[PDB]
Amino acid sequence: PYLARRQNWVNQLERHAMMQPDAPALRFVGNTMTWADLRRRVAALAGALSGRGVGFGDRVMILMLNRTEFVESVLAANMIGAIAVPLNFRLTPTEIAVLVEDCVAHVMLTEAALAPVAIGVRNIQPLLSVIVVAGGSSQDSVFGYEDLLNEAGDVHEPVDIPNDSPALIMYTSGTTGRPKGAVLTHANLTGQAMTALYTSGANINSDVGFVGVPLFHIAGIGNMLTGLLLGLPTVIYPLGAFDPGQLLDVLEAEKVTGIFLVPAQWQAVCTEQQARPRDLRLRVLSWGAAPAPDALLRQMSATFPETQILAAFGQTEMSPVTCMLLGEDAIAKRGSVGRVIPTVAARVVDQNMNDVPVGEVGEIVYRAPTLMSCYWNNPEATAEAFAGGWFHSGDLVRMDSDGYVWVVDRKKDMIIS
Amino acid sequence: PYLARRQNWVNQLERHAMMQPDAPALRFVGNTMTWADLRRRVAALAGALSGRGVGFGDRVMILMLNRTEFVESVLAANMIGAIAVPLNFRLTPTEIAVLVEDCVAHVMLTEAALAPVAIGVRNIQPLLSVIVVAGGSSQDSVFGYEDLLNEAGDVHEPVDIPNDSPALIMYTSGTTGRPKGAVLTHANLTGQAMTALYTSGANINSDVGFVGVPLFHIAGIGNMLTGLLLGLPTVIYPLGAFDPGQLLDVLEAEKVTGIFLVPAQWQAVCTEQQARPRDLRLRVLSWGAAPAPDALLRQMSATFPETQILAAFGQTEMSPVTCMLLGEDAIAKRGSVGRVIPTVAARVVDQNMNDVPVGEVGEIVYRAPTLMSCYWNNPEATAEAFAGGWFHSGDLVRMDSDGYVWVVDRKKDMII
Repeated sequence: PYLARRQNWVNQLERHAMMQPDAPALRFVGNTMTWADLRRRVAALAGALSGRGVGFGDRVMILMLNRTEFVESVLAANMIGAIAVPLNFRLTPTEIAVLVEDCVAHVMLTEAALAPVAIGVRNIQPLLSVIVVAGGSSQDSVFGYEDLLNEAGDVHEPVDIPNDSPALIMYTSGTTGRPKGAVLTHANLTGQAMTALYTSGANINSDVGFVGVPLFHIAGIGNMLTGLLLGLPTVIYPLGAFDPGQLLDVLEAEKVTGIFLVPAQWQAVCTEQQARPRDLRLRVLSWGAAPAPDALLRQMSATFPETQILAAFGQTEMSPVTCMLLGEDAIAKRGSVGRVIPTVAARVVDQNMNDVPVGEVGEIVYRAPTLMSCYWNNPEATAEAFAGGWFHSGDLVRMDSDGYVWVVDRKKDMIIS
Repeated sequence: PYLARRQNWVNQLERHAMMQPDAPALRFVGNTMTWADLRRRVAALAGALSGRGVGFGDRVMILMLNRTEFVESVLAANMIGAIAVPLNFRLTPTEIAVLVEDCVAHVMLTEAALAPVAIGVRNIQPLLSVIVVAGGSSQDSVFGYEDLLNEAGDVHEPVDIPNDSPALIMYTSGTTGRPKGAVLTHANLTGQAMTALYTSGANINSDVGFVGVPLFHIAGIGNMLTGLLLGLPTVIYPLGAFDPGQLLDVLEAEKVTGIFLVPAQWQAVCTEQQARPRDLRLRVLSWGAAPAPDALLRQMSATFPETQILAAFGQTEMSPVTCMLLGEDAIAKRGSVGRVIPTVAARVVDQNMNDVPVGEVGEIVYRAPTLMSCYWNNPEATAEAFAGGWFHSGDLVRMDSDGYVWVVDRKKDMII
């Protein structure tokens, strides 16, 4: 459990397996995985990895779509002190091979659909030695996922994990030269879960989480923070074509209490819900990653009364959520990204790292415990990212008298592109 | 700035003074103290403190009533890395002198009211080399609080405070024999603030905190965690005669969103609020420290609709909140103290540290990061409280199949 005064989602998993063994932990395509089941599988994967040389600090690649084995893989790697490296599954074998060489990883946890990709990564980069395939069997110099769990299993020796220990390397999609992997400690992740707690809120007895974005993305991995900390079920939604009717059917059946959607998706869901309503238990609606028309925000409020509407901003692989826009201000301060959250310090600076007058445009820079530790094995990029003692977001913003942040940048047209 | 990835309320104070300097931090008898004002004063008291020879790890005792100078003192001591020791003001000078001997403290920050008591403690224990009084000038044997703030040192140079640094020493009211001072790190307080976040929730735009219980008590200083962390104002209510109409008037004017009250106090408030309603913005109602009859919870729900009703249990000087009873379960599980919170592991054991069968009575034992580090300079009692690898609360409980905790006890007679 919470022994040695540590706080991380591996200790959280143990506490939940002890206190509520048969409680729902993950829901995937209609099947429930309890905390006792998740802990048993994670410990079995951690024992199979530990028996193959994976030790404290080693890097474990993950190349999976949205499925339970993803969460099992992150937790199993962290359980033995290893660093999980989630991968964009749309990357080519060459692009993945470049990442393998950057963090020097010897193990990749993938699934059957992406098995030919991991095979190609090994042929390019022989550093990749152990490929485990979820849903596949042990064949072709590859280990079956279920085959490794059914081995000795739970041979995990209890590992002391300091909170400042690296838990994830989130490589940025910005391929502007040498790759940049943001290192996120458990303390980082805990503090980001805290931001979710004083914005979205929590109900210990009734909440049900939902992750419908890719789990390899920081937004997806972030929607697991609440469920793993508070011991609440999380619905993992398969990635596929967007379907408002099916999504609402699933939200109705799973009794989901909070979901994130982009504004275009919200418009599709609201028109479907206003036409054929589902008995939903939604408590909080989240939007972002696109501007929301004022008519849409009011349609959401009308389609879903008695629900709070939030919009987070600033989270990337390197940065946490930095600004929050609560539905009370989405109309008074429309077009804004909110105010800087109370666990983050921010300045609006110019090219010489000097503060601009209030209301003037500059780059927003951050100081917070929830910032990334560094870029993995890249002191030069890390020094540039933290130039002057503040993290550089690269966003031109403008802070007004009330503390609200307006992000200024030229809009994008999809027809031209 | 948030310094070197450190989480503590001194760094949050610095953060709030930079990002929202004119925002309200504390409210006390109609006076607004902004985050900038609180930073300026706390930094002045810390600069005054470090000048008197107090440094990292030293103990600064606080003997004050409910007052802005209480919070200023805690933050100022922690700002230089010192450890604050809030004192029960109802103690006698002899009893306080025993605590000055256990933690070996040389500075006591008090107020003009309790200043005669602080003098009596120095007469018994000459180790009280410095006594600073809030609300009084600089006498011959006492320093003035507002006079020491005029010579602001600006906390000298910035002090790096590890998250595992001791921040408070909370002595137990029990004190059956040798006194026990529970050491609480900043990580401890951070985790306890997290529990408040996922039970009471938070609105970082409109929430207004409230503390009416004594600030020296863990339940008092704990209600400060949310306001200092989230940058939200906290109303400090003076101690005195209970007046439900006066309290409701202040809750109406200050726009308080959450308050804790004892069931007997809720009964008076509900009768007053139903009789002469106020324009309240209450969002969360907390009760505890006494049983609540079935009718009172229904009245609280009817008097204050659209509000959540919560009851915590387990928080002592050594332990954090361990159980929560939400409003839906308060009647379905009458008399229960709730279920164990998700960030706390708990077992029910016998004298041999062996689990009892579910539903049977045993001592509840805890494992959590938010537990006390140790008893100050008392390794014997610390090992006794953590015997067998779990913290011993002393409470005998049972746990039913649904996980709800029932504390067994014996009701205290008022006439005897």
